[PDB]
Amino acid sequence: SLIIQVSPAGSMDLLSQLEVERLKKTASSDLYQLYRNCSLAVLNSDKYKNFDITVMRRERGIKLELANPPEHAFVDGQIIKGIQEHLFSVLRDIVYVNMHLANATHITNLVFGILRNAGALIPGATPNLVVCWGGHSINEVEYQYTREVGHELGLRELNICTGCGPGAMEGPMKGAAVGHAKQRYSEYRYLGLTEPSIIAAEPPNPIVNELVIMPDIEKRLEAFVRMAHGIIIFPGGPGTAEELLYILGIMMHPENADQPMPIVLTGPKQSEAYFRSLDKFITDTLGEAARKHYSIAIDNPAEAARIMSNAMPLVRQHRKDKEDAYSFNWSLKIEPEFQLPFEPNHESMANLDLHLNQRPEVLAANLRRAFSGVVAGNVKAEGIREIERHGPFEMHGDPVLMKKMDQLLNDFVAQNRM
Amino acid sequence: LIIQVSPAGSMDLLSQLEVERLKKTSDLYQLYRNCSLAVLNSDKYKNFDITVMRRERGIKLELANPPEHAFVDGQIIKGIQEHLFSVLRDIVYVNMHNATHITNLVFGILRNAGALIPGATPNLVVCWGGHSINEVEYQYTREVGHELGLRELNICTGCGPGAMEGPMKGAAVGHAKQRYSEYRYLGLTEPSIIAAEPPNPIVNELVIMPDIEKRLEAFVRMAHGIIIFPGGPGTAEELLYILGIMMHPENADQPMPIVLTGPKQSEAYFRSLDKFITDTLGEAARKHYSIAIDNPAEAARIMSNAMPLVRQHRKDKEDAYSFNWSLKIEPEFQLPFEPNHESMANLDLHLNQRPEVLAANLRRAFSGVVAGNVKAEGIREIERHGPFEMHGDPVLMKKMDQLLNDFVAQNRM
Amino acid sequence: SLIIQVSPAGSMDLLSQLEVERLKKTASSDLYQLYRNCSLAVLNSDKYKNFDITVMRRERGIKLELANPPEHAFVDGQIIKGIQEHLFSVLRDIVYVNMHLALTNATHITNLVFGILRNAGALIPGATPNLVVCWGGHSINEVEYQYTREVGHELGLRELNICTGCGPGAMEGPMKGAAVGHAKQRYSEYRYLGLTEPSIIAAEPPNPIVNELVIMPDIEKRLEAFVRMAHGIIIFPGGPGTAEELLYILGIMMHPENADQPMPIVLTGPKQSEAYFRSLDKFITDTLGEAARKHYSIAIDNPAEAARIMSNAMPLVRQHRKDKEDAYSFNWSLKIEPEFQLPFEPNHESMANLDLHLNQRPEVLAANLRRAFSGVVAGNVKAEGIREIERHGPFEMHGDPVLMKKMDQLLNDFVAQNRM
Amino acid sequence: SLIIQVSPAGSMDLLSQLEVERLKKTASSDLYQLYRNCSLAVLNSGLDKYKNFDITVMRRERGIKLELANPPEHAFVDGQIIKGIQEHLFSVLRDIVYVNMHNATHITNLVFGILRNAGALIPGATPNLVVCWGGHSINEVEYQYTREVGHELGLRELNICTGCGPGAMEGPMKGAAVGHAKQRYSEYRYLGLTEPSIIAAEPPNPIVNELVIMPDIEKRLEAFVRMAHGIIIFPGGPGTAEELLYILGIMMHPENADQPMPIVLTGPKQSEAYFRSLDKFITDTLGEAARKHYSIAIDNPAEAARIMSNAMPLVRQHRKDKEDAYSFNWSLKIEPEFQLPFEPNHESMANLDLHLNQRPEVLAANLRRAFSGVVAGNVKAEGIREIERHGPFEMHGDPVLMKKMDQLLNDFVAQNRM
Repeated sequence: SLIIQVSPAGSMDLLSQLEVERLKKTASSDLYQLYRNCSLAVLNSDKYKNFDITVMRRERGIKLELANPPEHAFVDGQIIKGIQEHLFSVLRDIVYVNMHLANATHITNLVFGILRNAGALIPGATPNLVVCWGGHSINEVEYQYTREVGHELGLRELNICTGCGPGAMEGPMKGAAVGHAKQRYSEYRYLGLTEPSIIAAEPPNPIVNELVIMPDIEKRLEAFVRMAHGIIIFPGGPGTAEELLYILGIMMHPENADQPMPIVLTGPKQSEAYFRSLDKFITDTLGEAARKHYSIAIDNPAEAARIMSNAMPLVRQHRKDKEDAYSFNWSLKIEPEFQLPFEPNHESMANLDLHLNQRPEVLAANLRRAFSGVVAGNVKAEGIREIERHGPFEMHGDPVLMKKMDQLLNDFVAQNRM
Repeated sequence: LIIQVSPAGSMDLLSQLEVERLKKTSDLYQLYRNCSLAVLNSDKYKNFDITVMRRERGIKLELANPPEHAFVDGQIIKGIQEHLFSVLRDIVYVNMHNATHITNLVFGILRNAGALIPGATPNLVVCWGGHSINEVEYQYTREVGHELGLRELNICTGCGPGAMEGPMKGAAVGHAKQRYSEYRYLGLTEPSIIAAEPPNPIVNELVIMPDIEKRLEAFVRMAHGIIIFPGGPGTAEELLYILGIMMHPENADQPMPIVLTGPKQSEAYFRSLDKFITDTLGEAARKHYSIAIDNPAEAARIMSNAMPLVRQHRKDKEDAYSFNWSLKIEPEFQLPFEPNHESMANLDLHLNQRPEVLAANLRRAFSGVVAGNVKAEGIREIERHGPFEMHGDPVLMKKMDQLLNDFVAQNRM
Repeated sequence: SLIIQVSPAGSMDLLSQLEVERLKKTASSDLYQLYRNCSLAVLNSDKYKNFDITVMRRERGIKLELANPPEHAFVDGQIIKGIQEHLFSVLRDIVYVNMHLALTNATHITNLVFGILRNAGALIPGATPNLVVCWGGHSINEVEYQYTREVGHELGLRELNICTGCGPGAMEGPMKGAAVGHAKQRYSEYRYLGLTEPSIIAAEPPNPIVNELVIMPDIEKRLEAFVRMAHGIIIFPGGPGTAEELLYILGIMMHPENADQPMPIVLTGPKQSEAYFRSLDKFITDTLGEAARKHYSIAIDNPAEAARIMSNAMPLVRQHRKDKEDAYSFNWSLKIEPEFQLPFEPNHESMANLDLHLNQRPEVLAANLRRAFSGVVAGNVKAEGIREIERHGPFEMHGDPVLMKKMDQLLNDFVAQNRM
Repeated sequence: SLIIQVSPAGSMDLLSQLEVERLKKTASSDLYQLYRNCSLAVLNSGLDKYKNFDITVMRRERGIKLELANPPEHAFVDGQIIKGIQEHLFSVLRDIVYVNMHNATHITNLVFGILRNAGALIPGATPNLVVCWGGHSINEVEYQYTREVGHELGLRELNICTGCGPGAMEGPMKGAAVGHAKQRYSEYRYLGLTEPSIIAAEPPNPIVNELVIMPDIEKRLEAFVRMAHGIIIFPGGPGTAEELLYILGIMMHPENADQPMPIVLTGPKQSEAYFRSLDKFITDTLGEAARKHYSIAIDNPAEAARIMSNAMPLVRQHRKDKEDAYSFNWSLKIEPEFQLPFEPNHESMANLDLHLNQRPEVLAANLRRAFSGVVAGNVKAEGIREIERHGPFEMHGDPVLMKKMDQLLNDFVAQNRM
């Protein structure tokens, strides 16, 4: 085989044998297969079953031996540096997560420790991080619009925190690269968060300069909202629904009523119908109270970014008022309903409680779980495989809710978002 | 509107003597004002003025009614700020200062501006191409830029829209994937073109040369490779310049790659140019460039694989990596053309000429086409007595004429 | 009301509330007390009954609030910046050891050592070997001080880094000498690593010139940290604390599995320390035997030689670590047997129970001598150990008669030459 | 013959052939000899001795390389030129070349341009530069005192600007290396100014990190006093006396009355006599009106440094009040008598107006000249040849002044300062 050796890139710390011993290609540990599949997914921005990776503890730290790596990670026979660093980010995070399996508090403290360990939480930094959410499968006008928003974020020296993969997860950073270079903002941060079961489907771009691999969707979602100083939401499908519900259920909590921090739904003029309908689904379900937590801004990349930028002062002053950190919103209340890992199967979906009856937060947590199940069914290994052994996932409850959930899901199919 | 602008370690101190030259007093102030205005506009702004202030930490600039599009939520974009200081810097250097003299002036200007990096290895790619180009050409330029960025190559080009713009936008993306934080985007302009082709703020090294010929020389002395995209008379000028120079029998060993490249749609444009080039300069010319269509990677890869050759050849002439002293450029490439009806009419355009002399006159021919179109003084004189008229042997005149018509036909004008 | 807030610049990481509350700021809290004390000692480089320190979680990270810190930590009303950094290193290391009750015990210890050091940023993965460990007496005459200053200068001119204990005397001259040699050589990435431990840091506080302080949990963990980071070791004249160090490394380096470890050891001093090194060397060979001799040399009256031996070995240390597939910054392949790791708690049972007889592999006699000297130190300068002297009488040692003779002479020399 | 090549790092620009050819080894272009002497003095830090030394400037692929034919080897470390020495060699080249490519106003603008070209005037910088003056020839007690002052300067994050050479010219940078490292002040600045006719007698220490070659003693004096933020003066001989009279003569000008740069004479306890005597020289000659421009701090390194430090915000406020630069005191008034270069011979020395009856400032200007000639005849090439051709320089004037000057100069000899 072709052995490509990769030397340590952007500052990985030294590791002990103990830390790397579960990644040896042996028994399974199942840890090796998980480490392998993440690393292949990163080299990849049945197809590659003869790919392998070996971790070697050497004089300047770990060197990676790649056996039969994807040939498009290469530029003129070299591995793009961005992709190098990503391979080391995957090693760092699988390792930390592994030394730290040993409750709400546990989870939030874990999410903190992972992000601090990845260098994602910068001590003296002042608020400027915008989470951007949006669909992986979007047409050209939609894509160009996310590029322009990211350009307008760059011009204002804002940083981007986003998921990984194509579509809306990739437009903003490319726009930002140009907006940033116009402002000479060389300290830009492009954070892509992923988790092992979605990374193959939605692989990170090399332009991402801070890849962090969370252990599951729930913890990644927690990461996103604890770090966000502002959120921009583009049109998307089920995964983007999930995210919106996640944040609205949290922001409707009575204890979060003072959390400044804007949410801006934005998209180009053609996504007007998309937005009237999503906005209606929201207010037809969680209800009217929810409208106050986001705004809609169509056809104006600059107004989007400007709303993030102008909020940074309020965010910052709010964290001083709680005596909270800038980088991690510890005082945000996130109830266990939003943390509980959801494993989607026919029983767990069918056990979802979907009633207009409930307090809007608890209703939002259930729907979050609902959307997450549609995603898992669509893109994840185990989720797809349950939709093969048993056909589609089934859900029920309130007839009023089921009608509209159903409607939104059909719009997503109709609009090619699935 | 009144805004002040302070430098960010991008501006040396100046004495009162240097500055006094620049009070709203007048040759110098005017040129410095119009250069600075242009930079903020990347006619309609006659109330604009700028005041150079010497202050406790050096220069502050005070801006009277500066163009609103220079601003993002009411601050001036940092790159434009840097360009205002590059302008000051270069105006002062030049107007505070024999083929030999000219090249030594070009050197001094680039050195003074930081654009010649003593310890650096060759990776600067000169990029030439049209200012007015279609979506598909533009997109191609951006992909080439992306491919140059992925290979840690630096860009040096003119200013303004079109092909002067897309390659840096692409590189920003390719350099970022590559963590090439040290990238260099050199934009060379000159004061009577700057307003028409204003520097984008993404340019992080703007240099104002005295004139077109001095920019041309700057381009070719700093290039370690050249990539030429489809363009108009401006591009046709640059191409005649380099090939003119490259054909000099004492330049045979110079290994700078020259690549004409474009999208698949520009195949006919290119065949038309290869023709119109070997016809005028004769077949021996083709040995000095190549053509790569529909492949942004190959064009950036040829640049990349010649860097070790350029590096070795410079080491063989005990010559600098940053400045090609050893390249031989004859005085007919250097002489600053002020194109007018008279100078234009007067040009030796004759197949009868050995290529290099011919090149240099083509160079001037195309230069006055450009100046006839965009410069103030040109736009005045070709409106005061009509077409700058051209005279030479008639096979040339008609086939030089096809190409000029193609430019128009392709909206390159 | 003298109350001063200290900010970090960089190199304080964020902490969680869990982390900060585990400090237990209370009054009966032994941990906090140990934290308060290490932090007092850093500002002092009992008389300060009312010194207090508070750790605040703030928007930009940790800020510290000092109530009644000592006055000499101040230059015109401001705490010297090296000192401020010192306080955050203290907090970093107390907290990291506290969150780690994290194999085969020997492995747990070395991995703990590696963990503390790595967490402290003291193990730079990319760095080429250039770290020289310097050991030497805390109480030395000006001729010796001046000699260690001049070695430090020669180490600086050759762009080597220094790793050393904390406090006065030979723990201090070399860094001052290196500041000069490094400035001359434009080596701005110089590293002055000062290692200490809670129970000695008050007696031997860190000089603000140390740019990486690390607080290890005990004396044995620091000894290990020194030998695993060392690329080279220089040993100046010293007392029982320096003899401990010497016997520790020689014990280790005589192990056949360590035969190929190329880190040089140079005992060096001014011309007038010749009788000193005559007797030290004879004592090494008398106890550990003549095999000990191949592991060190002695360079008298020549600072440039001692540095040049360090400097010229660095490419050998380099080649050797790659031959062992080991790291540059941390020597995992070096073998250190448990008797060099096991923490010693000096009292009369423990001192009397030492095995000081000739009939044992020298590595093992080394290991026992290491604790003997350790006990002399503790009794001399540590709180708990100064009390056994107080409330019991002086430490009692027994063993092979010829060995006790030379060991008593050595200690009497130390006392005589005012090294203790 | 031993050839050593020198590579620059950064901190040397490219030069043209027009620029280099000026320094080819020629029969005797003064320019080669002077570049050569200057380069040889820098290698000698630490005369027909190195008659077979030569240096060749080469234009090479990364800029200039120097080829040393038979340098002094006595200061090499393990066969290599200490990096600070290599930088000095390129500082000499830079400065010989700049002056060789180049009326009160003209003199000042020249000083500015040489300093500007040398990197020695940093736009952004807040006032923090302390000129230290002091004897090249001093005992261990005095030397140790200068080092502790340098230490107390570094503790306060102040920079040092000084003459080159041994004694009080090196001690302070040595204390400052320790003080700065304690304070983590990595951006420290140690400016050593010098000029071609005295550089061999006072060679730059490699610890200097900004060597500047001024063209003559007067332009160095001007550079000193336009750059300074404060001035410390230690005991010294006729070169330190020259400096003291220079700055006093300047600071008594009516127009310089608001110029707030402090001047502090300081020394160890043993220099008390020296100072009583120096202070009465000053007051007997320039008058009581002189005492107001300095003070005297004996036996207290911290207090001298603290006076400089405490004065930085005052210097800052004054430059803004006079609308002047922070790095270069354009508004300070220096009369032509302080600028005009003085070539010491017997005529020019005899011509000195040392009359009792004269403006104090002008007396100080002629006393400045006087000591400059005493220095020139002790250490300068053309100065001694004048001594060799002719015997000692004869001065005359008001006889009371003459016995005092005579007393001070005899004291210098007595005290080992000549």
